[PDB]
Amino acid sequence: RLNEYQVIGRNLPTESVPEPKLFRMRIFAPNTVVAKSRYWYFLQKLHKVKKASGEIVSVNIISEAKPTKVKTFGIWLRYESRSGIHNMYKEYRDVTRVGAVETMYQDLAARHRARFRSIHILKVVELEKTDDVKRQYVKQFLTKDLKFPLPHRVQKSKKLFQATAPTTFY
Amino acid sequence: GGAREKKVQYFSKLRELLEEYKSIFVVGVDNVSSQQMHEIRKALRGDAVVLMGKNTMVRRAIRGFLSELPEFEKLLPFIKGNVGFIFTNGDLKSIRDIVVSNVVAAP
Amino acid sequence: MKYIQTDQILDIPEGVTVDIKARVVKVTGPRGELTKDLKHIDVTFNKINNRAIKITVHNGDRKHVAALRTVKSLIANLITGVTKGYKYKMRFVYAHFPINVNIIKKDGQDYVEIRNFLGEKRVREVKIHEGVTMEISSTQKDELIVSGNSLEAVSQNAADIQQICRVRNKDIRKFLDGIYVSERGTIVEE
Amino acid sequence: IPLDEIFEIARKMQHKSFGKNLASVSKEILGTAQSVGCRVDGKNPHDIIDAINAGEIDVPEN
Amino acid sequence: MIEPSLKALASKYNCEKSICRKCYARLPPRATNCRKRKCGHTNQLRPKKKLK
RNA sequence: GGCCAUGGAAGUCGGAAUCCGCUAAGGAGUGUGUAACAACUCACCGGCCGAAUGAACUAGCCCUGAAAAUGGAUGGCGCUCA
Ligand SMILES: [Mg+2]
Ligand SMILES: [Mg+2]
Ligand SMILES: [Mg+2]
Ligand SMILES: [Mg+2]
Ligand SMILES: [Mg+2]
Ligand SMILES: [Mg+2]
Ligand SMILES: [Mg+2]
Ligand SMILES: [Mg+2]
Ligand SMILES: [Mg+2]
Ligand SMILES: [Mg+2]
Ligand SMILES: [Mg+2]
Ligand SMILES: [Mg+2]
Ligand SMILES: [Mg+2]
Ligand SMILES: [Zn+2]
Repeated sequence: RLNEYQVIGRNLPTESVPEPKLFRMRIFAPNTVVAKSRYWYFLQKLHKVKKASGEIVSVNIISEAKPTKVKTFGIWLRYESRSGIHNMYKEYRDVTRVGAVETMYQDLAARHRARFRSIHILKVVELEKTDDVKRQYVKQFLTKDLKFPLPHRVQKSKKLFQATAPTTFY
Repeated sequence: GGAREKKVQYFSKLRELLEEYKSIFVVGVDNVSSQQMHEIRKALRGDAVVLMGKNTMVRRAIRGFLSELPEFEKLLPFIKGNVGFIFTNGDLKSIRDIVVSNVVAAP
Repeated sequence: MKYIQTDQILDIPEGVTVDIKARVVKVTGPRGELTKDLKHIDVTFNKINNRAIKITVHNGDRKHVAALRTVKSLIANLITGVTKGYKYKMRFVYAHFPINVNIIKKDGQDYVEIRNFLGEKRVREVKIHEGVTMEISSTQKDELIVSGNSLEAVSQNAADIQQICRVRNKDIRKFLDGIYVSERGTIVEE
Repeated sequence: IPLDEIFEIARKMQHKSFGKNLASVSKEILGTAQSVGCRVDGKNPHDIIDAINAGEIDVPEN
Repeated sequence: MIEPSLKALASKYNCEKSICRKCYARLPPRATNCRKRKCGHTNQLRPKKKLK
């Protein structure tokens, strides 16, 4: 269960450089302790800065703009496998940017055994145009007048024994 | 890259012969050998040019270019099936004498 | 990928009445009726009209989608079996020993009796499946005609006849003797 | 070695290559005789052929 | 002796095959993989050799 | 029926070659067939339908790779949208 955070930080000011540039990252983290941790993890991948020599300036939750509008998201990924490092691009259907990232983490764990530590989220983009959708497993839900049943419904029973024959209509 | 260049040469020689002569009629065949086709052009040295190719390319490559040479337009609905071209201009009788000439038959 | 829905359209000719209830297809035509149970597949049927039937798989994976056009083809074979029939022609292939083939009836059962195959003293008997008709072709020397409404039974009886005549302990590239299916067509020529 | 007669071989075998304008017959002999390999102006054909094939000296014989 | 028309019909069943190089299976000539699980559906195939 | 080898080899035994000409199309030929041709088949280009298609690679689970001796151990039962 994740949240999207805006984390802003900078190098500690010096008498040589008293206003270092402020850098922001969008972090998908369960809480603010990991959000600031992930921020320093990526800044030391890009900038000559450390947690000891830096300073967190702001941490803010970024809420979904239209949390009850159904969207299609494209997520650009960089993950590590058992053998090498790979770039990937995948698509997810959800109403929140966070819920698409949560689906992504479940998805790469299941099909690629990629743990949370092995994944870099390069970019999350809401696909405005139907032509922007490249993947068929999410493009099949953008067809006109989509209907489908749910055959073979299994009902969960509170009791151990049922006195009537089971059914699966629905 | 080669096909598009060879496509370019085909539409090139297509419009080259189109203006240089004029008027053509129905010219479709079937079960015609390669030596069969060599026979007609062997005697049709200059009096006619056996323009050859296919269907789908010829239609649109002329249909889109119905601007520098419009006129045709509704003429395109004629081109169906195995159809060649014998680029020439003489008369209704004078071409069928030299063209219909060779026939190869079978039961 | 779990394709959301996949469809196939059966086509029913004018004189044929398909009839489906609980995945039990009963096809009726001028030549008769054929029935088939499809309870081993998860498919659903919709009657588009009297001449077309939609066959649908909902939320099916790759193999379960693969099982859809086979349902279509089986029902189509049923339809053409009750409107055109099926006919397999077999040619008797031998280099030296003539194959003596008779249509015998023992114990109330029809059998195809093959004798002298590669000179063997053994007498081969193949049971003729129900609904399958045997005939010794008059227009062709060493030809057997296997005909019937069900393609599956006809082809399987033909295969039985072909399989009982396999060559052992020889170079089968050299010893090409046997009974082979030469023509797979229909009773009504098209 | 053409010896002002390679057209003769073309115009003696005048009934061969149903080409464009006589000189195409010469190229048929040009192409086929290359499969021998002799003193073809010093080397093998598919070369001195390919000279006038593009247009070397001059044989537009009528 | 078998007539050439019947020898092509017979050769369709006896001769026109591919053979798996690891487990010796009679496969269709156009096959890209062996149908047997014991060899791992290998693509290492070769045509059945002919009399000569 | 290209050359040379060859009893013969013409595309389909074997060697230099691997070209040209018409072609939109065609290899001095991908096969079956001939003593040899012929024959048909393919390479490529056509007509037809009409919306997708082909190749290489990466890594997840599964399978092959995977042979030892008393009968037997994911602890046992058993478990397959577990
Ligand atoms: Mg750097
Ligand atoms: Mg998580
Ligand atoms: Mg998933
Ligand atoms: Mg998914
Ligand atoms: Mg890492
Ligand atoms: Mg209950
Ligand atoms: Mg032409
Ligand atoms: Mg032996
Ligand atoms: Mg794999
Ligand atoms: Mg396997
Ligand atoms: Mg294993
Ligand atoms: Mg156990
Ligand atoms: Mg459970
Ligand atoms: Zn195998």
